Amino acid sequence: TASPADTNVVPAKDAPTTNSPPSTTSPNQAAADANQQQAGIVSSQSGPNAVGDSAPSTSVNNDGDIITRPTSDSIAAVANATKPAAVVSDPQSM
Amino acid sequence: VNDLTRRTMTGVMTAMRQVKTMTPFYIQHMCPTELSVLASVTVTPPFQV
Repeated sequence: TASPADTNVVPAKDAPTTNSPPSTTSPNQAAADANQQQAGIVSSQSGPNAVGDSAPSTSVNNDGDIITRPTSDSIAAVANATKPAAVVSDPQSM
Repeated sequence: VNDLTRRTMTGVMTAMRQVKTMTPFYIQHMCPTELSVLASVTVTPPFQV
């Protein structure tokens, strides 16, 4: 009778962007389409509402850039690109 | 639409109009009571404009 599943419905974790497919071309439109198809709506019934919409995607950075890996790794990548040797061997060292 | 079809359509439409239904009564007099009650038990309260 008093089914909790019908009373305690709340958005799941990572809800706003979970369905976003991994792509770089048009992530927001692609994510929007994925949400629409995931929700069970078919394009033939949504009509004109499906053409211009866009939704948040994981491929888009908070700054508004196309990202292909977690931002920490991007930070790690640039950091690792610059690591001069701590101790070097040269004849004139005192 | 010849005459026979015209009457047939008219008969069908008036048939739809004449049949009794409780749905309008339920909506005007009963449904709001249920909605008000249900609005206080869900975790997510109603969001309206």
